[PDB]
Amino acid sequence: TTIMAVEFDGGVVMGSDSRVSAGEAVVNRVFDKLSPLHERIYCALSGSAADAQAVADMAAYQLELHGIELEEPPLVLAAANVVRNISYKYREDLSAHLMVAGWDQREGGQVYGTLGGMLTRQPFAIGGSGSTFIYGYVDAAYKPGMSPEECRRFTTDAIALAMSRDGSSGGVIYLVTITAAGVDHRVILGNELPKFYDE
Amino acid sequence: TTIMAVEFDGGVVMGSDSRVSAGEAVVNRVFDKLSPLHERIYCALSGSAADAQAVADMAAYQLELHGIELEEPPLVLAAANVVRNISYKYREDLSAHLMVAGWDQREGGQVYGTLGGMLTRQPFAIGGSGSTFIYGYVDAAYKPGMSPEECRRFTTDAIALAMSRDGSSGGVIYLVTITAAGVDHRVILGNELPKFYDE
Amino acid sequence: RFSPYVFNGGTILAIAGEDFAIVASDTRLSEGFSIHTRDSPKCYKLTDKTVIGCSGFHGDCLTLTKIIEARLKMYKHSNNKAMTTGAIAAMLSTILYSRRFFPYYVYNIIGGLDEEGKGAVYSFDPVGSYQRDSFKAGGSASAMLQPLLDNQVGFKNMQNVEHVPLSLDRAMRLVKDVFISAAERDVYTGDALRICIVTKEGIREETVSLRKD
Amino acid sequence: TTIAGLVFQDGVILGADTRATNDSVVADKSCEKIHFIAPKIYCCGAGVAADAEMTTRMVASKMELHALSTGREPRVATVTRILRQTLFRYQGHVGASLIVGGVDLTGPQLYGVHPHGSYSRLPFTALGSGQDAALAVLEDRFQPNMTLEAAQGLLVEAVTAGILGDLGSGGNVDACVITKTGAKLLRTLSSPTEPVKRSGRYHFVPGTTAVLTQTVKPLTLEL
Amino acid sequence: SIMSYNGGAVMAMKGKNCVAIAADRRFGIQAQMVTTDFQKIFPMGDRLYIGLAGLATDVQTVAQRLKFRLNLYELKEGRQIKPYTLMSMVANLLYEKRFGPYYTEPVIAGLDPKTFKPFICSLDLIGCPMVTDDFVVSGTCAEQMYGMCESLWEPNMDPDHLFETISQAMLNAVDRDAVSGMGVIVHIIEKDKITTRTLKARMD
Amino acid sequence: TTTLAFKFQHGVIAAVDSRASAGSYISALRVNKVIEINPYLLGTMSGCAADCQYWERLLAKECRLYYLRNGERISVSAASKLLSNMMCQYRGMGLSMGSMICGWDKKGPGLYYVDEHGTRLSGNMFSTGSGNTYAYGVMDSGYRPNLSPEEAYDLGRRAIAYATHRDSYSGGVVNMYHMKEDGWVKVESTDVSDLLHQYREAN
Amino acid sequence: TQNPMVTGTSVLGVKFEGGVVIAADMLGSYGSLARFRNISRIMRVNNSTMLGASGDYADFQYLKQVLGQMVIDEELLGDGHSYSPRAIHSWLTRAMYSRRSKMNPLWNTMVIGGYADGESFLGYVDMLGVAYEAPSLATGYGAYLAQPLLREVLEKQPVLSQTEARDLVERCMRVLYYRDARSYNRFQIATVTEKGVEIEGPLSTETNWDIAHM
Amino acid sequence: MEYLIGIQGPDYVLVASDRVAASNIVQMKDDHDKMFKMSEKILLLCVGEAGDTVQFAEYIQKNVQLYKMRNGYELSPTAAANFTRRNLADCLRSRTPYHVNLLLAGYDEHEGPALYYMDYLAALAKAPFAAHGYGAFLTLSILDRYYTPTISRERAVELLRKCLEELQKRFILNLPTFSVRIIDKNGIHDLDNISF
Amino acid sequence: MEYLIGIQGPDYVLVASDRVAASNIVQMKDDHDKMFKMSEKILLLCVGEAGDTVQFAEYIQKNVQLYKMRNGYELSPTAAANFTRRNLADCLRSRTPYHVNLLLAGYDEHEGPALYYMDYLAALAKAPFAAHGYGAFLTLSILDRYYTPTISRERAVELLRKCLEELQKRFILNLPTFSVRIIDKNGIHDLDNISFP
Amino acid sequence: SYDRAITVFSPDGHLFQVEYAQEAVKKGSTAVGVRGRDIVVLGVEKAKLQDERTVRKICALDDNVCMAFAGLTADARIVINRARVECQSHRLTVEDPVTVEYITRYIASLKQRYTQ
Ligand SMILES: *[B]([O])([O])[C]([C]C1=[C]OC2=[C][C]=[C][C]=C12)[N]C(=O)[C]1[C][C]2[C][C][C]1O2
Ligand SMILES: *[B]([O])([O])[C]([C]C1=[C]OC2=[C][C]=[C][C]=C12)[N]C(=O)[C]1[C][C]2[C][C][C]1O2
Ligand SMILES: *[B]([O])([O])[C]([C]C1=[C]OC2=[C][C]=[C][C]=C12)[N]C(=O)[C]1[C][C]2[C][C][C]1O2
Ligand code: NA
Ligand code: NA
Ligand code: NA
Ligand code: NA
Ligand code: NA
Ligand code: NA
Ligand code: NA
Repeated sequence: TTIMAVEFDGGVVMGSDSRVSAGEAVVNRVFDKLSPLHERIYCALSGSAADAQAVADMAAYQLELHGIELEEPPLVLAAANVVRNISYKYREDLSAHLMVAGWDQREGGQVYGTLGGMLTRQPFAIGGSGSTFIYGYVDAAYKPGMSPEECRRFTTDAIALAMSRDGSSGGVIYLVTITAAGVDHRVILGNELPKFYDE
Repeated sequence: TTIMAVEFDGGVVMGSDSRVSAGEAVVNRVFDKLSPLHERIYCALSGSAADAQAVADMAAYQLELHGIELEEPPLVLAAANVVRNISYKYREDLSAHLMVAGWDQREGGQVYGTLGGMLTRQPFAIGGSGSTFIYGYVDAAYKPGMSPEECRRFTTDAIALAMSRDGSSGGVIYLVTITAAGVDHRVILGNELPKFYDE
Repeated sequence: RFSPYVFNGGTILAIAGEDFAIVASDTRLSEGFSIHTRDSPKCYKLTDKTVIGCSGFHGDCLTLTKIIEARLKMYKHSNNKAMTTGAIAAMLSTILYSRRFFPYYVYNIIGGLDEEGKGAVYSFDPVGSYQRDSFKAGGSASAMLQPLLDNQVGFKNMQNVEHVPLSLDRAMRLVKDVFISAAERDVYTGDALRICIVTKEGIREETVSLRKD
Repeated sequence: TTIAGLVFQDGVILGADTRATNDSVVADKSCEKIHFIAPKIYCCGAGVAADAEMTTRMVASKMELHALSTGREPRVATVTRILRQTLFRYQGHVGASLIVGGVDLTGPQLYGVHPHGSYSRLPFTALGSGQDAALAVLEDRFQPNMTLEAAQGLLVEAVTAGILGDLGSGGNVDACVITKTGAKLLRTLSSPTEPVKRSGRYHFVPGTTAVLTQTVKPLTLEL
Repeated sequence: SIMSYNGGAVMAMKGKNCVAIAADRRFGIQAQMVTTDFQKIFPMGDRLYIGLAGLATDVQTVAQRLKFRLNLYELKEGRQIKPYTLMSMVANLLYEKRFGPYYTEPVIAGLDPKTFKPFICSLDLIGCPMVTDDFVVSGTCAEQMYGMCESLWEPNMDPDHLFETISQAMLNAVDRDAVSGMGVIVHIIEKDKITTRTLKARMD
Repeated sequence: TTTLAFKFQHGVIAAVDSRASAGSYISALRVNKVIEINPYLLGTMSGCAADCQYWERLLAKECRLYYLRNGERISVSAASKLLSNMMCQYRGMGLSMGSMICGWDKKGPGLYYVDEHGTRLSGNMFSTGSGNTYAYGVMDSGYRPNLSPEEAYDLGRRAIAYATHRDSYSGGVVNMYHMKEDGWVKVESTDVSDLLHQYREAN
Repeated sequence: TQNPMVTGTSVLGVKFEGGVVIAADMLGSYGSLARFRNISRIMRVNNSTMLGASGDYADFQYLKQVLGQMVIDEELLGDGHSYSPRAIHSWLTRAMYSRRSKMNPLWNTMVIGGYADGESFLGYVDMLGVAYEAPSLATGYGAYLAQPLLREVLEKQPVLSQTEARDLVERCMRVLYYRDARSYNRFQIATVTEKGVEIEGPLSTETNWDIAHM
Repeated sequence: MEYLIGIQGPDYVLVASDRVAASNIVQMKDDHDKMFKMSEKILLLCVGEAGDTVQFAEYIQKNVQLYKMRNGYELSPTAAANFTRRNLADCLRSRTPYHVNLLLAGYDEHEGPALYYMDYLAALAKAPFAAHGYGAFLTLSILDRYYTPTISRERAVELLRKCLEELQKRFILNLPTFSVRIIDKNGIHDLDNISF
Repeated sequence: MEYLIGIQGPDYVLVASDRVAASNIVQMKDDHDKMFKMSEKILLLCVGEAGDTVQFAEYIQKNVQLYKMRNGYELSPTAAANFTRRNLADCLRSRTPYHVNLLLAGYDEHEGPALYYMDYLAALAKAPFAAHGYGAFLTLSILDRYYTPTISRERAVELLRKCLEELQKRFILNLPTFSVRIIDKNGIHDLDNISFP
Repeated sequence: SYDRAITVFSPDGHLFQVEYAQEAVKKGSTAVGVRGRDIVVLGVEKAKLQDERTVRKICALDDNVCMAFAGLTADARIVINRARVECQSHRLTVEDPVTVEYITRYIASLKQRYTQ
């Protein structure tokens, strides 16, 4: 898996690969690892599929009732805390990392890491087995003040680069752009991927 | 460790970090991991320090006598097979990866990987614990036809990027440019390193 | 895997005289081959006529010490009197035995006066076995100090020697010598020697320097 | 053990503590950890005491044979090679951590040799259980081309930091100053812990030990 | 532990122009006492003795193999061995088995056959020598002996003063060790004579 | 440890050594390995010192409660049974406690062996501890049911002294008791090495 | 926590005339990966107390929530009483010991710095409940590198000024950056005085690499 | 699990050994002999692991017999005990260590009677009396109690019988019969077996 | 390591058990009894781990005695054997499993004599004859060879003696004395112990 | 769980529920007990169509103890079976059998508990 989230002025971009693998076996080659927690809040799933899906579902349920009682859409900080609390309370029994990103009327576009029950707000964040091979790339290619299109391009190049080096990442790239306007879901097919050195 | 070698028209560029560490302890912060095997043949050391130094010494001794019996400087392919044969014969008892690069009047500037006793010629190659974090970077930044100065710049940026992400790499960057003209040794100090995103 | 214990070192010693009791300890707190602090004495005043020496895993020393303090208060409120040295010793055995299957890693030596005003020493193992002694050494250097005490205080292995009782002056010099010898040979004993003297007048304290390496 | 080394203006200074511990019990308060290799080559030892003793003894012996045959003063790189290749063959089973310091026709050199056979040439180094205390003092105040007196001071401070901070280290600081005109062995250059005296009045009156058997064998017949 | 299988204690102590060497006399296998007169101190010259504690079989093998090399040495050299040379000879013997050692930790005590100056030393199981100017200890009660020795030892003791110090240091040390004891034997080595004494010791 | 007890014409003899060991280190040279529950009830102790002291003191508290509740002392069979049930309750927990409950009740002299497994045997001779085999050899060789009090005291003191000589985990003093119809009497607390020296001097 | 995840290295601390100073780098490592190079491992507890933590970051963030809420609770009473540095240190010992005793520790080693009633406070607590006071503290690998330098200066001059303590701490952070492979050249320095708790950062040490030519 | 006992008197050595050859829960032999004649005045009593005991005892026996053939005289009990210890100690750190516990009883023309105890590690001890096996835990204190250095052979057999009776009473293993032999200036003498 | 034996005849059940109570290498008791009276016409012979044997046997005994007190009649040997099996099987997968091997011998007015074998797993078998312990490996073939269903009590004791002699001859463990009892229409009868010099 | 206090004090200091339970005893069949020298006798007052055995008011608790009752017979059965279990539980915990006073003390404390 390679998951990635980038903050911009007015929203976030989230991306993931599509490979689900049981060892050397690709069980699902077109899995969308970007799940909605609320109207403008999404999470990026990595690690154990069963744990990631269980946490995402409980967080979506908790946030739905929270949103209704508060008479407003939940804050992205409330969503990130909801996820972080489940991941931290059950840290010895869960093996998933759910990156939480989205938009708010108070803080706007924000990206949060919950790795092992911690919580940190990042300009961008990468996760999954594939993130290992692109740490230097994201450090060399990240520039502050990127536009929504520049963030999508960055996420696509970084995820394509990891997909090519990582046996556990592959398939298509799923992109999601969350702004005040709504959410744009996009798919970059395995044939239309950006090309780099591959020898 | 982060070791790197790049072929260009007329020679090679080799680079390394300078950190020698026993777990969390930096035992030597200024170690030069680029060792001469011959006048225009060098190797880049990584893995077990005792094994890497032992192999390098036996290879230098074997190649010196080879060069004298042949009345010519050894081919970089002969140096590559000398290191490779040692690493392969003793693959269960050795734990080092010696990248071999240099210049020949026959094949010019060539880079060879000897990982676990295998032998492969590469346009560029990276090794060490730090190489993991820069696979995507070298795949995105490598361009065919780079000049000696462009290769040095690439090696420096890639090694600086790994040094910043890898606990087992750090210090200064050692560069070596091997051409028909001779060898140029160069040092980029820990204060004069190229800067990228580091938060 | 996680180990709930760690060895922090320290040596304790207690001597009971006709009308006194001494409880001494070094002040070093260690971990591995490093020193946490050079000012960690191991004597804890419980009542005006009872002090306790504690040595071993320091997390347990702190905890057990606070438990003893709370228990003395609980007893004073229920019985309208302070716990005697003997009563503290019997109670401490039960607190240690309450943890027989997750022991407190503490070597305890109690020193005070009994109800006849005579000196009393009570020594324990981590799980609660105890008895009253005339003298006792505990902690890292206990094996070094104890045979000297057996010889010089118990008069063992000596023929044709006057069995003269132990005076406070004589005991004080002997505690100082054994802790100087212990600091020379035990890496976990050093920095300073805290001596607590219990008498009818009360509790006096002395601090004497020990080797810093 | 805290062993340290330092390269200054006109040579090298090797430093060592004097404690030998047998598992948390101090066995020797005054042992020599600075070993002779050649007149201008010395070696600090740490690790398995017997391995450090026999490996230094072996290379000093090989270096005497080398110097006798060549007719020349021995090189510091030769002792590094011989040590390295012997230790490598034993795969770390010969637990000798050594600091080789010396002066040859190429000037002062300092090396760290590890039990597995790896080495490094350095301007300053520290080994033993107290190596990080010594290394902190060296990193904090080392400057190249120090005067003999400035380098000796830094070395005594580095070994002392280890003596006080490390439980496995203690006693006195021994040092060896190697220059182009030979080596000055400063046995007990400093004692961080001043004489710890006591009222050790422990005397037994003759007859307090009960004896069961007695046999006197004279030797005056041989004398 | 291998060293505690048989147990035992050995100690050497330096005096003014004399040396002392003492050992316990128990031979036991784990908790069972077998013998109360086991020899642990072996003469290597008129004024030179070796004390061996540890695994009983290796105490006997090391003493026998050392006697072999010593006899060949004094025959080739035509002289009595010096104390320091006997130490080096034991070091070489023990270090030859560096990777499969004898389980014994020797103690050497003597006077120079020419200079008469007292010598005391000890070696670990793999032959690392340690010379001291006061005392050396080896055994299952090394902590007990270190405490007794550190407290009782004085610089220039006369033969009788030394005899009482080493006796009380051994007696009181081995009486806090379950697997050492069954008696103590002491040798006082002077220029003119050797005094050997067995002490009235605890038998439990 | 070495503990022994035997019934004879004049009651029950009960003897113990006094050594405590922390591995090979002698942590205590003289511990009391006998609990006096009441004037007609004793308990010898071997195994884990803390287990012995706590459980035998818990049996003592229960015996005391029985006397307050019934105005009569507990029988040796009921007291040994109470301790045996305490051990059964903690089986598999790693307790280590061998004891002999020795007394005099309405059925005359009583002697029971109780284990940390819950073993409970009545009998007229037992020995527990690391030195028990050495005590059995001596005790069995010199035993007659018609031994005089002084002949019985010699057998008890000798079985324990001889066990302390061979067993490295036994030593110190012999604490011997004689359980008579009108209650126990502490016979002696004698240094075992002085007894062994005395035996040797008679050879 | 049975297995720590994102961890922080050494936390330093030294008492000076008029307060305490603590220092800690801003790194969260995931094994050898310098995964988060911009996280604060220092916390202002109240006006008198500050805390720095080595070990698992998620466990530190939890403690920071529990501690922060305790301070809010106390401030709601507004009764003239407030937790002293010594009481926070005491609470943290009980909290760590309690978690250790349940075989589920909070995987941290902490340094509590304080200033109350004219006295400087410096205390250590580890994941087992081992606690104590000292004139200087250094957790993790800093106990081997930084503590010998803090003690060397405190031997010569037991009472340092705020500037003397600050320069010494900055020299320790430089030695730690050079010798600890799990450190980063980005750190904070927090100071507690009569004025309160001030956290400064991000700071960097000027490195020198001239030995690369020796 | 097997039993050896020796009692050395002023001019003799009395030895006994059980007669059981067992396999698992079965006594396969009730009349088995554990003693080995080395010389006219030396017996080697051997116990331990199944193969080791006879292999080791027989090798020593044939080499002791070889000495007699090569020189015209036999090895003394001391020389035989030390030769046995040298072989056992040399095998200790080898591929083939023998798990044997033994007793060597002998009579020398100059030195008199001797009893040597040796364990499988090859520690060698001279003893006035000794025993091997679990039985020694029940019988060593009987010998401590009744043995005196001037014990007559008549008294030694009653002391031996006391030990063997203790095994019948307290030892959980059968062991009903025992081989009994005595050595003096006139060689090795077979006595009647002790039976229960 | 301990021995139990039962031989069921036409109108009786003969049972025997060793009398050793042992600890480590020592015979602590030579007169120990391993039989437990449940009813006037039922014996439970119990063997196994040190604590378990008496704890289990006594609990069953007191509950069998409770049945007699509550109803005025005793449980039949079958009902007692099945009640014993139910308790042992219920503890099998619990925190407290009892490591006991046992024999239940009884006489019922209607069903006649019965011998039940039960192992620590709680398998229950009705047998004409049975034995427990290592001794059963040496004595089961003696009973296979000489037992006939019409064996008289006089002949049964001779057969029992043949089995006990084999243990003296071939079993490595001491076991010198044996408790012997027989049950019939008149209850439990104590016979003389079998003893060997 | 039903946690109502059934037996409580009345203004005069009476426990009416216990006094009402004594009224039920007063209506039961006369039971007489006599303690002799070597014997103890129990006698109870007494339908032709009834099986006498199923309705006997003289029960055995253990081999050495027996009892008779007067009052509510279903209540008696509960007291009797608890006494019977207790006699065996006493033999199991302490070995020795129950005394007449021990089992009387047990029955009396059971009765008292049901009043508080
Ligand atoms: B990734 O870290 O390699 C990946 C994430 C993944 C794949 O499929 C899903 C479905 C729902 C949430 C996350 C997710 N993990 C895997 O493919 C693994 C294989 C299997 C065992 C752990 C996990 O599921
Ligand atoms: B690298 O992979 O982290 C590195 C290679 C290295 C460093 O220093 C030398 C010296 C000579 C050859 C290679 C080399 N490895 C190390 O630094 C480690 C330190 C020590 C323990 C493992 C290995 O050697
Ligand atoms: B014996 O079994 O070796 C002995 C019993 C013992 C020791 O101290 C007491 C005090 C009270 C009753 C019994 C008792 N045990 C020991 O020597 C050891 C000391 C302690 C730790 C293991 C065992 O108990
Ligand atoms: Na891929
Ligand atoms: Na780095
Ligand atoms: Na010290
Ligand atoms: Na030190
Ligand atoms: Na020694
Ligand atoms: Na002893
Ligand atoms: Na003993």
